[PDB]
Amino acid sequence: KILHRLLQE
Amino acid sequence: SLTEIEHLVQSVCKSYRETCQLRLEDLLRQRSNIFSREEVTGYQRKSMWEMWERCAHHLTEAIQYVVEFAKRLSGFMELCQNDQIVLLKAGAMEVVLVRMCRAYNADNRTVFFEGKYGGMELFRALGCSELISSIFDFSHSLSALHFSEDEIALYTALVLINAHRPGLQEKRKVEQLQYNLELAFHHHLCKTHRQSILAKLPPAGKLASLCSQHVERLQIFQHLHPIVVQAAFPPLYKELFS
Ligand SMILES: CC(=O)N1CCN(S(=O)(=O)C(C)C)C[C@@H]1C(=O)Nc1cc(-c2cnc(OC(C)C)c(C#N)c2)n(C(F)(F)F)n1
Repeated sequence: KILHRLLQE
Repeated sequence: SLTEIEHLVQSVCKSYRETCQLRLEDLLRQRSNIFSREEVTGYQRKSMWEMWERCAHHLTEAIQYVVEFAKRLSGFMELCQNDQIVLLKAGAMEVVLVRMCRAYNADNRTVFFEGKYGGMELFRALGCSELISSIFDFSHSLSALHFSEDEIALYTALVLINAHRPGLQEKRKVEQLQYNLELAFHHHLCKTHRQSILAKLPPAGKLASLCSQHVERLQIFQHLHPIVVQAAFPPLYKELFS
């Protein structure tokens, strides 16, 4: 979830 | 191509310098700033859950820089998102543990923590004596080798790009990336006359043992204080470890 968002930032 | 290998070395070292969280010079310049006995006692008197919360916070912020390090590795962003997550979940804490050797002073066996250097007795309230001592021992081994900034860059890239992680979909692709990073690391050691450290690096499974201990101790702490973890641990920390 958070890693998903961090990788897309 | 030797040129392609050396371009990878430069790229990895640059990616690490941009994401190293703390410049090495800032850590070295603070080495004489050491916690007093009263400050050490204050840390020891803190509750277990408050020391765990603060330490989990510091680990979470350090992990965030490791994620940015991964994002600046060109081969890493070529992997599918499943494999990106697998590598980060398995290797991010290992990278942090390697990075900790820069914050460790082998001359007096202290580590930089919350603005000053302190011995391992500073962390007694955690109830993680074995984990903390093993981290100190691990950091002391890398410090004794004078692990350079470029060596840490290339080594932590290899820690992350590990084709043996269970759950990888494009295993062959990670294998190729790992081999190129191994060539880059070993080429840099050869060019800098540092190949003698190969036999002196910590064995395989030592880093995994540290990460397993961290998860095991967290499992115990979460069993003891489930609401503390739910209410006060950082969400990224829980996503990674619990
Ligand atoms: C803000 C701050 O103080 N900083 C951030 C910059 N790093 S840093 O650049 O090193 C960066 C790469 C961290 C140094 C330092 C730090 O955080 N040091 C630190 C953290 C821990 C630690 C604490 N709690 C742990 O587990 C508990 C949750 C049970 C574990 C483990 N496992 C490890 N230790 C150790 F000496 F005690 F290990 N020292």
